[PDB]
Amino acid sequence: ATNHNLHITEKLEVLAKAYSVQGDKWRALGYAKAINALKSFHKPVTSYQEACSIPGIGKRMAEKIIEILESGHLRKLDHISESVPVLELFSNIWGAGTKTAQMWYQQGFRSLEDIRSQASLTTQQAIGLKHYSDFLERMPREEATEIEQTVQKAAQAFNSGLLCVACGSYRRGKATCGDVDVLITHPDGRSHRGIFSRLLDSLRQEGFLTDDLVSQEENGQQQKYLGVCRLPGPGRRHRRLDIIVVPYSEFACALLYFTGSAHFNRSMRALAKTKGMSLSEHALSTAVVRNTHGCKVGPGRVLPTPTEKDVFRLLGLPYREPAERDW
DNA sequence: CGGCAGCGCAC
DNA sequence: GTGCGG
DNA sequence: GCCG
Ligand SMILES: C[As](C)(=O)[O-]
Ligand SMILES: [Cl-]
Ligand code: NA
Ligand code: NA
Ligand code: NA
Repeated sequence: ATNHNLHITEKLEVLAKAYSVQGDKWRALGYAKAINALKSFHKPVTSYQEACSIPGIGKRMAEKIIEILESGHLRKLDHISESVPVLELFSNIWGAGTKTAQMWYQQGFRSLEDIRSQASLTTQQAIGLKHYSDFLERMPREEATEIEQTVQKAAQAFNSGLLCVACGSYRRGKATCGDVDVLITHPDGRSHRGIFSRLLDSLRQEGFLTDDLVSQEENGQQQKYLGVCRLPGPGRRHRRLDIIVVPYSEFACALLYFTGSAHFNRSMRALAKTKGMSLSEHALSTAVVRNTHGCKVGPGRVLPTPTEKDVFRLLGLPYREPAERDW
């Protein structure tokens, strides 16, 4: 759906990113929601009244929208800190957010070279830095597919009945992907256990995993690995690879969560809430039990969901294909 | 105004 | 406990 | 930033 408000959304995106790299996460979020509404409007917004009719756009946002529409410029951009470009440069490093970016800037650092030379780095950030270029580029989905295949092959060597699926933008059908999330489980509900570790050993021993960002993360019965891989062959770049092993009873919700997008997941939690339910990568549950003070005193009951559609059904929603989950 | 999810990790 | 990314 |  062509954007009939590009000259607007463009300027709005610049201001958004600026708030984002400076810590104003919520304000940046608000902008993002309005920016999406605009991109997909059935016509170029021509009035402040029209703008306000679109959910996600309030008085403040309409003000700016109409200013750009009529004047062609956004005065606020003219007051955006000189630091923004550098804060964005530094935050492009995996492991460094706004606080770290700000710290570096205040220490006089300006280039990725200053960072490499005089900045204190965490293990993750150091890895993020030497793979700056590689990590900044989105890979063709074909490469994501080879990466998924590499993991699945090494995994089925331990148990042929294991189920492996690449999620993220890749599962949403995007031509290119920023990383790869391989979700693994087993239909028998139990044989996924004792797979995670030896799967990582195997992949390391075959030279596929080049660096670890988080070797192991335990979230309930989910085991997650955040790392870096590089397919065999010359000319291959290093890529962000995540591996998640979950028990079959949480497969659908894990699938839903890791497929995203982040905006989709957020809209689904909001909906679940209105129905008195909660949604996580673990399950769809009835809302938690809380005392008079309004505080969790007892967990909700998990509502079984064998497949993704079971999740939509219980939320009273029509199923949406992965391809239609950008928002 | 408070909520916009909750999480586990490195540090 | 904070920063960060999923 | 927006929403209720
Ligand atoms: C427009 As209102 C009720 O969010 O202040
Ligand atoms: Cl499913
Ligand atoms: Na970053
Ligand atoms: Na506020
Ligand atoms: Na977060």
